[PDB]
Amino acid sequence: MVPISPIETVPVKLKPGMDGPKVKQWPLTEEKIKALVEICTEMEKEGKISKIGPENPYNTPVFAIKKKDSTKWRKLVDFRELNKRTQDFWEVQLGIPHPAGLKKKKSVTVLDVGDAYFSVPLDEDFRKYTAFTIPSINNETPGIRYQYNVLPQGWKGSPAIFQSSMTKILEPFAAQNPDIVIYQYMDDLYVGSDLEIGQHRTKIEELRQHLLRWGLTTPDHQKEPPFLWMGYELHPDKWTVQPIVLPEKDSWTVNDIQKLVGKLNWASQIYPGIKVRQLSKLLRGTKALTEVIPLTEEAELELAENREILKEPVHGVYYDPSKDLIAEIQKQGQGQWTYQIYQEPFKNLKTGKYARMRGAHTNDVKQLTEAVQKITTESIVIWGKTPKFKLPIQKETWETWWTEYWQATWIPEWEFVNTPPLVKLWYQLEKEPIVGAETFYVDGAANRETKLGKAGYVTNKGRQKVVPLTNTTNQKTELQAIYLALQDSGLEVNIVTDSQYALGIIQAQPDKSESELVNQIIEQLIKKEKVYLAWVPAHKGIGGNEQVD
Amino acid sequence: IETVPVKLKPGMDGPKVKQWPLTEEKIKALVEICTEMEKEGKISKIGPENPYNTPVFAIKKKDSTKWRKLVDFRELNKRTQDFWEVIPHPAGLKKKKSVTVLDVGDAYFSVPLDEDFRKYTAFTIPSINNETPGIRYQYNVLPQGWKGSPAIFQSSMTKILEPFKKQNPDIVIYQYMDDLYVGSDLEIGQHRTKIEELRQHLLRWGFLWMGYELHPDKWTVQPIVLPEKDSWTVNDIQKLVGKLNWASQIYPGIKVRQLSKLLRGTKALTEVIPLTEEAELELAENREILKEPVHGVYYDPSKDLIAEIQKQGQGQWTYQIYQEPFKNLKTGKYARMRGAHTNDVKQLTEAVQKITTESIVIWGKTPKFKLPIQKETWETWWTEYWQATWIPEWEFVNTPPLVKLWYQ
Ligand SMILES: Cc1cc2cc(C#N)cn2c(C)c1Nc1ccnc(Nc2ccc(C#N)cc2)n1
Ligand SMILES: [Mg+2]
Ligand SMILES: [Mg+2]
Ligand SMILES: [Mg+2]
Ligand SMILES: [Mg+2]
Repeated sequence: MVPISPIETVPVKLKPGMDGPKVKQWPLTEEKIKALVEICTEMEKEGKISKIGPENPYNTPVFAIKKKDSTKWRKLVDFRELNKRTQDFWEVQLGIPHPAGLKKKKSVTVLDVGDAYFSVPLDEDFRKYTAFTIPSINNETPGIRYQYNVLPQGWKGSPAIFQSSMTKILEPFAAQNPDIVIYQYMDDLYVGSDLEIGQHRTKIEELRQHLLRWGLTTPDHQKEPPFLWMGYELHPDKWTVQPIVLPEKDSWTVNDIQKLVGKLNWASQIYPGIKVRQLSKLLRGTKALTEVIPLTEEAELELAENREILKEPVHGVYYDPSKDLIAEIQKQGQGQWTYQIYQEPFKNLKTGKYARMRGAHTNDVKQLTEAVQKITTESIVIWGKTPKFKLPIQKETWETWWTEYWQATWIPEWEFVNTPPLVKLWYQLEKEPIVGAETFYVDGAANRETKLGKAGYVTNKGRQKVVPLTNTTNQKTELQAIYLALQDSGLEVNIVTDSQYALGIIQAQPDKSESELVNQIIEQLIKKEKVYLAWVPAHKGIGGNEQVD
Repeated sequence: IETVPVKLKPGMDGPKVKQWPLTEEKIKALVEICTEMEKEGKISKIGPENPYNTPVFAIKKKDSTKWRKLVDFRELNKRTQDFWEVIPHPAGLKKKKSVTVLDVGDAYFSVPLDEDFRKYTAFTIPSINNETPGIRYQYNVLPQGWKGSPAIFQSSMTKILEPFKKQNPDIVIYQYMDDLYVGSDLEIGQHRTKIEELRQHLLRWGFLWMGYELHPDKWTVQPIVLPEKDSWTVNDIQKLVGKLNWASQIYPGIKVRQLSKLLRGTKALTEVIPLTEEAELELAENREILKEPVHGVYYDPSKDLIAEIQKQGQGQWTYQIYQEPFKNLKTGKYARMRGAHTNDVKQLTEAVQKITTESIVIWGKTPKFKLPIQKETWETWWTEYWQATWIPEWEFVNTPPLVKLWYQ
């Protein structure tokens, strides 16, 4: 007898104030009962479970199901109730690795630890809560009562406790072998390295011995590269997404489009330049999966371009920590941005995209900024560092923008790449009033009940306009007043408004907007040489005139 | 040697707060520091049965090459029971000529933590690309940055400093979180020697060698001022009237009528308007009113302090601390260039730290900030520039305020 180290149990409690499960065992067929008796006899013999006396009040339902194997029975304990009453655990499975962060490995071996799973003991004081009952033949005897001594399949705490026990066991082996990597997924251990295959198989045997010290046996594998893992294909020197197939359809429902957008989003992390906007714009205000939605021409074009990008396999390379990280961004239009992250030119570690946030007004520079922050954050997650940026914006443009912008804003180290369309500032307001330029005092108002209103201006040269408006509001008429002033002035103009709303919008410097009015104003601004916008308080007896009702 | 029992507030579980992405260097730093702390029994490894988490990162404090672990305990702190010693905070601290800030946090590590509360201090050192399980720890002792640490350690601290306080009766000592604020009116060199006396006094009785020197008596504030001009344009008068209208929400007697009478008629913005006598008198009277303090301004310890910051351009920032709107407890301005000339966010982060420091000295707590920045930008970059061992609360303002104009 070679003494094996015990695996320390994890103390487990029920959620506070909650008791164990008490759930009636279902009636089962005589066949299923005999099957369950046999299975549980084997399990008991292996030490996985133990017969318990009448004292234990707790119960969890057990089921017998025809196995995935053609001839066999399988035991299914249904732990939903116990799971509801079981404490939350630390879940280490959160935030899965991204393949673009992995390092290339000369060899990667798989080791089945499935047997090690049942070597993991369940906390003694918690075992009673796992009690279950095999119903007796014809209900004429007490059912056979069992409880688990090991982590039960389907129980809430089993994956986290398994993982943490395995990690704790592997820690000294990993730390004393820095030239390999070890990763645990399901019932498998994966061991990569760059060593010669002899030295590699050696380290593997050493690992099997190390595991043996806890009495953990490995089968001495079916799985080999490429690995299909969490939606990817991992190869020794390269990775990609599992095949992306865009279905042919004469018609699309909401569900079809959702699935399509999901495939496209998943593909976008490697296939460069994927666009989802025109396809996603169909999905808003539906909620009915079966509802057939006709595709717009724009959606059709987007889908076609996607099909073209997806026509043949693309691969990302892995991360080399000795080389710098570079991120490059392009504007695709309609609030869509796309990016590539690489180290050596033309070999992408990964790709991606950014959609503008839902909002009333926006501009290209803000969007580029957001894309930069997103890429920065993802990059710190994946590589632990910020990439060098290549951006379609001139240094001078950025300088002007952030120096004059009312908000603090920043972009990490970056350089201009000249690849149209370039991001630019479309208009720039004046900081001081313009000498020689006509001064327009604007105002607007609307009756809240009738929704009748007026917008207009009076200037220093005696120029004047008042336009009557129907179906409008105060804010709309203030904007419309400014629009009129822009429309009717020369290339240089001073505009005086009392509207805090309009000033609030314009000082945000949008180059685009949901409101067609704001859009028209922006077009006007673009056409101007110089615009000074001044605000005054309303109702103070200033040259801004009502006049407008 | 004996742990004081600690509990959370009734009806509240421990914090579960996601660890945010950390850079490679911060991760290495935290692994070294935490390895040493584990060897020193300050922290212990924990298992999956501890669901709780508090975020962690590392900072380099003022003029030092050594990383310092920083836990963001804000959630735990608001969830932690109010500890009532049964402090009024010193009013004389801000009146002293020089205040030196010392990092006394290390001391906390000498007092064991209540067992049943330890689980709530759980934190994670993440791995790059989550390729290895995050290293999980909890605190065996009073952690730096936790609300309960100064409250618990207070009895020890007062006893440690009895000789120094008794023999230096005019020196004002205040403790906030990990920091010791020592004010005195002495000469700067003599001051530094007395501070050194205090830190050796601490070393004897159990990185405190650093110091941060503030001169509260030199804190400038910001009364409202109006322009003095020989010739006023229409634009000048419009801006003046806007500003006075804004001041009238604060100061009762502000009048714009006569000044407004110059803005009747539609005139070129750059045209010069001679002031009438009634207008000049109105201006003079307004100027007088603005020299008086604001009516009905009081601090209430039961209420939040609120801080607003405006970017004025060219590295200049204005700020206001208040509890109620248009009742300003303090206003200020920073023209400071500290290593930040090309970086807005670094500037803002330093402004936030300075304002928080001032707020701690004056009222003994920290304001909730309203930051002129997008959430994503701030959240991405602020930990890179953070030098302070506490952290305040903040929100974000996405609509440009008009008030910027009026604060300069
Ligand atoms: C060893 C490792 C293996 C592994 C198998 C699966 C699955 N299924 C998932 N794994 C993870 C996540 C690992 N962990 C790490 C850690 C560092 N670098 C790599 N690089 C790397 C390179 C090539 C391949 C291939 N083929 C696989 C990993 N992997
Ligand atoms: Mg009978
Ligand atoms: Mg494909
Ligand atoms: Mg008006
Ligand atoms: Mg960063």
